[PDB]
Amino acid sequence: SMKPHLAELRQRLAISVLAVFVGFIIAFTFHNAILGWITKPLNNALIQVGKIVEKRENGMITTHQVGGAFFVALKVSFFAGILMAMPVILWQLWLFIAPGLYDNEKKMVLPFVVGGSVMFLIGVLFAYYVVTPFGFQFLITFGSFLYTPLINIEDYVGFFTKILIGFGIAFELPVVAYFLALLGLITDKTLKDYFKYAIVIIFLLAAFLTPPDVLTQLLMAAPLILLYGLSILIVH
Amino acid sequence: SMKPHLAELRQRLAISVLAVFVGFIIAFTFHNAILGWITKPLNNALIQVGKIVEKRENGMITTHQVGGAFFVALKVSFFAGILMAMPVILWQLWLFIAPGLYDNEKKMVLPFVVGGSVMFLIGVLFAYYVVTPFGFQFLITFGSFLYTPLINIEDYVGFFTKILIGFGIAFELPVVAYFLALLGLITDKTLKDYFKYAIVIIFLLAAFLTPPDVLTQLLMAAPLILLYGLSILIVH
Amino acid sequence: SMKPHLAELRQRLAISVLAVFVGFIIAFTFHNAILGWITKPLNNALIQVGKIVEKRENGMITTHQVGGAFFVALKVSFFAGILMAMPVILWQLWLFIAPGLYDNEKKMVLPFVVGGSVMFLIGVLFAYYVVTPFGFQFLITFGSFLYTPLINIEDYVGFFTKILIGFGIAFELPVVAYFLALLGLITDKTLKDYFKYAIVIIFLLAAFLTPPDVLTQLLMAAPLILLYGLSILIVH
Amino acid sequence: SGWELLLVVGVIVLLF
Amino acid sequence: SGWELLLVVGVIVLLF
Amino acid sequence: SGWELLLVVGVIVLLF
Repeated sequence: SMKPHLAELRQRLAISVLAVFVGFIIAFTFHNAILGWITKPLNNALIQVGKIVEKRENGMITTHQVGGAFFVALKVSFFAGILMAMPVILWQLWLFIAPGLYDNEKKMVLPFVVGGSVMFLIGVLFAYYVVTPFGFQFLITFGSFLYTPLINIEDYVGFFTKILIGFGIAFELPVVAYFLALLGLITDKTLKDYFKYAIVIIFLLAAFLTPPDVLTQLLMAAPLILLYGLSILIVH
Repeated sequence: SMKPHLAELRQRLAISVLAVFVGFIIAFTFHNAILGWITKPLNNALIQVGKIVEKRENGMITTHQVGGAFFVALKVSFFAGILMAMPVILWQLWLFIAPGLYDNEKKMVLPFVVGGSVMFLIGVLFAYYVVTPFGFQFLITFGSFLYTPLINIEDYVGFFTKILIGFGIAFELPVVAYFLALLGLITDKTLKDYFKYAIVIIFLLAAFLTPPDVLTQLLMAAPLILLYGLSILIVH
Repeated sequence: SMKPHLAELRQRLAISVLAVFVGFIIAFTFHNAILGWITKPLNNALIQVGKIVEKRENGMITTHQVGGAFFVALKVSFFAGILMAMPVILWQLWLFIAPGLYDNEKKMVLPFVVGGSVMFLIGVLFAYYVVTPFGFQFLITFGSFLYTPLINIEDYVGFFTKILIGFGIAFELPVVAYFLALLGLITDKTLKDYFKYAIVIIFLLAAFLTPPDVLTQLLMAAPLILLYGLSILIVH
Repeated sequence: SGWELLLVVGVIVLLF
Repeated sequence: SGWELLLVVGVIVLLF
Repeated sequence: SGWELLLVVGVIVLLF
């Protein structure tokens, strides 16, 4: 079958794996700084909530697994290495489809991917420096009068990574909408007419990106619906 | 296919969905009242255990997730909304099957639907006010001399709901046999003969209502098997 | 079909279940001693880490579920009963295949199973008395300067049994390799040639013996690949 | 998924 | 389910 | 398994 078009795939996968490995090595070397950067907002929120509680009249970052600290460091290093290997990942991916983009889309793809990457990084920065500091406090002050916030790093790392990745994508979808609309392939009629069908797939997509609970499925589908409406408005 | 019998189905789910939504708003507004009611036995158990440990010579309710306080408040409100929509979920359900119960089974389904429902609330009221105060103290006291009870509200709510919801079913299952005993459709010979077949089906139900641990399946079949044995004596 | 060869299977499973039950009863009776034996390394590691931190300038074993202590006791008792039922589980299993091993392999099997069992026991002993005391400290000293080690018994028990079972198997595979190699059935050429194939199946086994995280799959495949290389060296 | 496709089924019934 | 259906097979085998 | 069989496919492609 597709035997001749396999050696290039093997080479691309091999070099991508090597890049991920070197990224993991660098990230585990700098894991202290990376973990400090990840945990700074949580520490600031804990200090602010503690000051509020003291003014009204403890909190700390814990680990609930024996190998929890090592596993968290390894996971953060692996994620950073994958992110650090993203440029070479795209180097391998784009070079794979060499003849597909003959002459025009070959030049149209580069601005699209550049814009997508820059908007993803700006979304991650916005989520880290704006949304999180004013949100984490609200997530802790809500239960500060009933419970004690002993936040484990094992779940906090996953929560923070999910928030950052989602907000990066949340700032990418209304840029791919812009690219597709300005390209002229899709107009307002196409998105307006195909509204009901979206109601399904989003609820399906929100079903695959969440724990099995129904409530969190709805809580993920709602922002996706808002983003769909935002794109609908954006098409011009 | 079943195209004519879909227009009612769409409208039946419409009032059903809106019923949960209005219940959610009511429940979330009073989330402090509901949460305090849910966590009241845990607080009493911790204080009572603390006196025992101090007399022999700490504990609190914690949140191990940054968004756990919000998630628990939403989950408790969502569960309360469904329960507050119980009177109207049956309004759509019962009215859906209008011609199925022509004249006779329509009369004998109402007493069953209220007798079972009125025994489910009496099951929850029994579990919360009798079983839980004398069982939560026992569970904490078992580990009071080896460990420190830092109970997270995220995992406690699910445990509490399963006891309350399960005990109502544990008090409804020996009512459906009672309702079916006098109906004459099923007798003692039906139960006694179909005993071995009940073994292989009760375990499968247990395997679905418990975490993947094998011990959990055994820990659920035994209370359910006793209910089947209890149902043997109920029929007369 | 295989109807005549079912009564013996039924009796073997019945005796196996009875053995597991009596082992469970004994283990639940001795659960205090068993749990103390399980938790001794964690307590020692916590004390050493606390001494190190105090010298540089708290820690305890907690339970995060209300029934967490009872569930842990039941699980440890069940595991001990299964282990205490190993001689009788082998009594049932070996007696089942009576005519399969006519005269020669009947003699060859006994030293093989005896060696496998003794090496599994020695592996568990080595893991408890050597690997864990020098490893758990390293696992806790990593996060000792950034987080607070509030280790829950529910996850710790699973982690500890996983380490013990794996290290027992880790000392069994390069003994089954020895048995098979000295038996003459398999030579060095067979394992050297089938090296690439192993590459996948090990990576598949790690996919089934680890949580869904890819990092866990890699962290399990690496020791398995090391053990495969060890067997490669051992065969002579 | 898991028990959430039931809601996904519901959006078809509610939204044709 | 998952690895617990083995116990179901066992209870069928033990109880015919 | 789950999303880890992708890595198995990858190791097959990398090791033929």
